[PDB]
Amino acid sequence: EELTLTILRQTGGLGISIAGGKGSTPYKGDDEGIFISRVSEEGPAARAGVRVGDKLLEVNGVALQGAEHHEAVEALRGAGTAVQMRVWRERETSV
Repeated sequence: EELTLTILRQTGGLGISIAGGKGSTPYKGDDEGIFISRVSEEGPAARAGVRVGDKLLEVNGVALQGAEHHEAVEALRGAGTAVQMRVWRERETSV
């Protein structure tokens, strides 16, 4: 379930969108944290192995637990030309 991925920034950005964070509308009901809600199909994050629904645990070694949305966005924008992402990925979802 845990993966470390490295995304090479391009002109368009990192090729992801994020949702969630403390005080924001959650990405899913049972978790208020930061999630990758969109991955550009032909983009840098997709190439690095990022997938939709990944929970974003760290950016360049900094933990996002308890983080607000705005601070997570800033971390990604300020992460440089290569961005290390640590994620939690569900193999399957129980319903």
